[PDB]
Amino acid sequence: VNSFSGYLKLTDNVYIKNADIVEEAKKVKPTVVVNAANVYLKHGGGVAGALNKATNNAMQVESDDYIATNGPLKVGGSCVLSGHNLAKHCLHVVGPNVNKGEDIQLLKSAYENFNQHEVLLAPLLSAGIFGADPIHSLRVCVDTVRTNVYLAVFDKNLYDKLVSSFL
Ligand SMILES: Cc1ccc([C@H](CC(=O)O)NC(=O)c2ncnc3[nH]ccc23)cc1
Repeated sequence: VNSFSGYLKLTDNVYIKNADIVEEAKKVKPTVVVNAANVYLKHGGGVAGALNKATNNAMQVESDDYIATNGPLKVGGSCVLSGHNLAKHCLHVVGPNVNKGEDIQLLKSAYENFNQHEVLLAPLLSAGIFGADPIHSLRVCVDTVRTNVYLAVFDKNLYDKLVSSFL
């Protein structure tokens, strides 16, 4: 039993809700919140911009130190950093950005990072400003993640379409 509330159950392990991931994180304080990161951990917009704003830019300060030490992530890769006031940990995961021409096949690799964590709050990777089809992203999520994932879809209209079209 966990603290996530109001999710529709899509599969044995995947749940979905129309919710702002920032507000959901502040309420649940999950062990792991997933960020829709880029390789530079520059959290300027999209999900990352919103999460970072909610940390009063502390996420960005920590991220800049991480990059200065380790260099950029790989597309499809991840790193674990602090969750600040939102969660115990933030798993920064880099899905491919279609508006940068990156191979959508790397989306499965990106979701594989979720399997290292027993429970996660997460957005659909490569969705929104990353330009991928969110319906496809949901399919890859369900077919790749085996741990318990609670997906927050900010757009109510997109949420209804994701549910109604789910196979
Ligand atoms: C790569 C990538 C980018 C964004 C997203 C989802 C799309 C969605 O689920 O609608 N965006 C958000 O979560 C979002 N975007 C902007 N400001 C926000 N403030 C609180 C939440 C929030 C998914 C995947």
